[PDB]
Amino acid sequence: DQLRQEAEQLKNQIRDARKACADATLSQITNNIDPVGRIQMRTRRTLRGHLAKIYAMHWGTDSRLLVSASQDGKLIIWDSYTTNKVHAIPLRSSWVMTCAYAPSGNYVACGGLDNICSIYNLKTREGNVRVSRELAGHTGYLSCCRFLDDNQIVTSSGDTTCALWDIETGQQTTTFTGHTGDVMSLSLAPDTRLFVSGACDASAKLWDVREGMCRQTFTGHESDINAICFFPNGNAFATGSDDATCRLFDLRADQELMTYSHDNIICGITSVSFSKSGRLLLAGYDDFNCNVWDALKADRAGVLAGHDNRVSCLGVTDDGMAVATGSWDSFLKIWN
Amino acid sequence: VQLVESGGGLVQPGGSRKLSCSASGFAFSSFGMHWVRQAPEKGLEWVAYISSGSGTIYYADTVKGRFTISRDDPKNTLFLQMTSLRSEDTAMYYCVRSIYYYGSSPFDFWGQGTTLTVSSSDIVMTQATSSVPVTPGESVSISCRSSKSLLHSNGNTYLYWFLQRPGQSPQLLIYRMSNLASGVPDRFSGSGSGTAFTLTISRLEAEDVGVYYCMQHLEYPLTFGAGTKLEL
Amino acid sequence: TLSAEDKAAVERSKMIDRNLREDGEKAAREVKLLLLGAGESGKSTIVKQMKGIVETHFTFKDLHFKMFDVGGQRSERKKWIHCFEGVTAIIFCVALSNRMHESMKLFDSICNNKWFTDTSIILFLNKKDLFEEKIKKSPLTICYPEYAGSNTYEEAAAYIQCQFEDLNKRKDTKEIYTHFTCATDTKNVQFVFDAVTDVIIKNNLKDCGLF
Amino acid sequence: IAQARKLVEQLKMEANIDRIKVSKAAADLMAYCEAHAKEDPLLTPVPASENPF
Amino acid sequence: SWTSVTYITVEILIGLCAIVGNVLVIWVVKLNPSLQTTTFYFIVSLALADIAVGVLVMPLAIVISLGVTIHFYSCLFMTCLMLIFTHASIMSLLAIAVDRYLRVKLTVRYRRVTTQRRIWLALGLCWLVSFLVGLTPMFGWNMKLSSADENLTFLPCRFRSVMRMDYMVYFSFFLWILVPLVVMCAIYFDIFYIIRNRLEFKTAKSLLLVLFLFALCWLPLSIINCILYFDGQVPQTVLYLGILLSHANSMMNPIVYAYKIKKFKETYLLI
Ligand SMILES: CNc1ncnc2c1ncn2[C@@H]1O[C@H](CO)[C@@H](O)[C@H]1O
Repeated sequence: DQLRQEAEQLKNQIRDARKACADATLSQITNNIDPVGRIQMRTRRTLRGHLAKIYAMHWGTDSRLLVSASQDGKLIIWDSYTTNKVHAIPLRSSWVMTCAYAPSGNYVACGGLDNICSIYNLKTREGNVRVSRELAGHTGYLSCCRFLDDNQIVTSSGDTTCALWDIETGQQTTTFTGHTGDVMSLSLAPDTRLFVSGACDASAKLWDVREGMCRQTFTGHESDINAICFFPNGNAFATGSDDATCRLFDLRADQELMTYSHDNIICGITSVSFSKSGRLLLAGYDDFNCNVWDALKADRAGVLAGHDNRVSCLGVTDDGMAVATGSWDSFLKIWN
Repeated sequence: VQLVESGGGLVQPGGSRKLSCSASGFAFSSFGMHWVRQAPEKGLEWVAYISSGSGTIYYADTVKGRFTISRDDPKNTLFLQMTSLRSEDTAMYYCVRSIYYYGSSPFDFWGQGTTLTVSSSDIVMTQATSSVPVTPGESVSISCRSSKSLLHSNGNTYLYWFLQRPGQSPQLLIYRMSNLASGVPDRFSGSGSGTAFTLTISRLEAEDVGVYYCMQHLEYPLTFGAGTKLEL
Repeated sequence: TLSAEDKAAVERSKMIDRNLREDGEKAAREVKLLLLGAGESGKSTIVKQMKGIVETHFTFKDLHFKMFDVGGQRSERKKWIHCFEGVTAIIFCVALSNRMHESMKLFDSICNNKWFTDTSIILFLNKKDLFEEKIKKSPLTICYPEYAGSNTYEEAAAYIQCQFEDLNKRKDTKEIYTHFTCATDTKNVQFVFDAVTDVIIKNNLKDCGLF
Repeated sequence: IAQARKLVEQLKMEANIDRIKVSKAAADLMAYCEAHAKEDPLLTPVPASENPF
Repeated sequence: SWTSVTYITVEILIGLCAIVGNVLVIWVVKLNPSLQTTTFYFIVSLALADIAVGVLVMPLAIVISLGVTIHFYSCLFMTCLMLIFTHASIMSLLAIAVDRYLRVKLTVRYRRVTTQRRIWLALGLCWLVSFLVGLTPMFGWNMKLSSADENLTFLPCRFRSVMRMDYMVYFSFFLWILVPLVVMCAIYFDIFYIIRNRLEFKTAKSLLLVLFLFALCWLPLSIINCILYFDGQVPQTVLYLGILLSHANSMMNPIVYAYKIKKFKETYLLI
């Protein structure tokens, strides 16, 4: 054989060289660094009003406004500072799995099992919120979506692919393929020039938004990936999985850097988020709690067990003042 | 967005009437509608306020116990029923929309007004002048003073800035402090501190002539200024 | 201590709370039924017979049912079955006419599955005009050697029904309601109505501890 | 024949990368999360006065 | 005497048990938001009623027994305090029963007819009728209405010296203790009949336990009073026994109502 032999020998030799040139793990270089202690955080605000499971939640860029979607087919925009409901958007499909808040603050994006990314305009002259656009073309369910700008958004899908759209035209500018399983989460880089996405094929990968080419792929995993997020500098990313482990990868070494697992943890991770410093990795599990992990020591730096149901979504403000956590118990909680 | 008033006319003292604000082109149902008035070449004067949901109705001391404000959300129509009308109730009355949430502009749109003629504690704000000659291209600086500190514990200095052009209803320039409204040219700017407040205009144009008004929203009743006129 | 604007914000929040509560109530009087099964198992036939994700809202005897057909999701990754908790029932459609082994493994999957531990399932063999003619070709031993019964419709059909029922290893909590009557008769919905009524009554009793 | 040719081409593209050793990557994250620590409320909480919540 | 010491001891122990049990029920209900629905609303109402029947009615009974010289009206007040609290517990039991009956017989329409507003309105009506029934005696029916000594102002406090026997029998027992027992009986019997016809001895066991305990604890003292009012005599020991039985139902209710819901059991065992 030549094509099979070529593929096998390539993969083997690249991976062997990567392993050989690997110097040390994340923990090996930070052993001298002192820990953070116990991250004891209190529920400062509790957002009541959602009457079903909360699936997605995204902070606004002002670090004061929130948007959350519930299984009840409702997208609530909250004023976290006073828990003062700013907007209530009735979604067209009640099966919504992702939320995004536009960096400018004029738009919010949502969607789910309807295979459509709906974009709603907040700053209208009529005093209400309306459906600005609907992006269609994905075949599998809508896993995640993130605004690049006021007119350019990126989406992941069960279509085993991703899509870069142009909101004005409504057509998908680029289609990113290469995954073999359902793509469950995408994170946008701070400079909005790349992104990373994990799929049900138990693999993650870095995709370039401009060239539409598959820049890199990362493996070393047992189960599917349900959550992914960038380090605040866009030089790494953490993934969460049904494996009951969270893994931190670097996009330059091309190798997994650190593992975030504990023996007593038996269920998967639903959501992943980073501290403003990238010093605390917050992970929502199916154990009805949220764990704070020392991103450099891999130890559990605390817990947020104020919810009596799985912590479906996490989120950290842009200023790092508070953490929003949404669970299936129909409550969002802000912690500080 | 469209707010059209009606019901004006000439009324003898001791009569009663009902000003109507047949709004159109926006969600009047979820909007807190205010009632303002301007007496003949004397200035703007707040009349009343009704919040979204009719849960809060406020009246000016002049119309406190006399006149009422009614909402009709399903029909998108504000109302002001005036019971006893003295000779001081002669003025052109404006219907204004106002929405209150973090970051909102609470006086974005004014109506065109309707005229009413009649036969024959509160914060005080003063406008230093009433007429200022200027030519196009020369920057202008209007100013006004207030009694208390409009700066609340929120950090919001609830001072507003409207401009009324000749022969047309007032238009909102600023809504807290330099926070330019939607559709206003970027040249207009605001500033101030506590009691002394200023509005700056760079590269004045022919459409910038009129009366500048500074109002406060920190406490009710809402009090406007005399009105600083710009000449050319 | 509230400013002139914060009090109106609180009023707006309260009005929104009222609207959210009154719409959640409207959403809680609705019976959610998942529709599952293999292709050409009558899923298309049932959705028409019934009075991306395709939602069919129908009212029967004052009960408002949202039947969600998710056969459109071409990724068979069950990464959304957890979204269907709380559904009153799963309507599983299978066709007698080794596809049967495929259906059996699917039924075992949906029944054994933990998101659906207690969710009673409404098994269906809707059609009955082509389920008998093809039993004269050969007995239920084309791919099922274990059967030793009469090669007639009632005997074989009953055997298949029982073998699929046997895949319930958790009757303690959930129940299976099986249907055979021909799809042509419009009783497919009535049987769904009875089964959901039974499931709801038992959910109520199992909630006060009486059960 | 091209069906696997494109797959092997993708593998080759994944191969030719400016590989930066893992220990180098760890140091960069350590430096970044150390330089942004004094201004991380969730890690070093603000006094109640300034705390918006 | 030995009888007095024992009566005091049993009463204090039973009250302490009731308070601990009901407080545990409330702690369990509030800890888990999953347990905050209509059935749990009725259950927590019963729990508060029992905490009151154990915190005030226990010391108040002991004090009524010691018979200190404490003014006619202070004694009448203590008696009317014990009435408003006990009748509240009985009314909470009746409410739990009516809710169960509605669930079975309204079928699906039940959640469309039972909303939070009507639930708080019914629980409130129950407590209001309890307060009305208990405080009624201070407004006419009391022993002072028969006393020719309107000048007896300070007296040793004896239950039979302030509360007329004819009120505790015709009004308290026959209307707010027996009527709840008969209606709960009919409700549970019809529920079992329907559930059997539709589906089961587990349900029958639970319903019988409930009716048995309530009748086992509230009928004793009631019959004692009824006999004392028809000029019948009863040993003091028997009086102590009836009072202790009532205040023991107060503590038994948590174990035979809240512990039969699987969710509650799981939560309690976790805690
Ligand atoms: C002769 N009758 C009695 N003697 C003493 N306590 C009695 C009583 N009849 C009722 N009680 C008390 O009154 C309350 C209502 O029956 C109970 O809590 C008992 O403590």
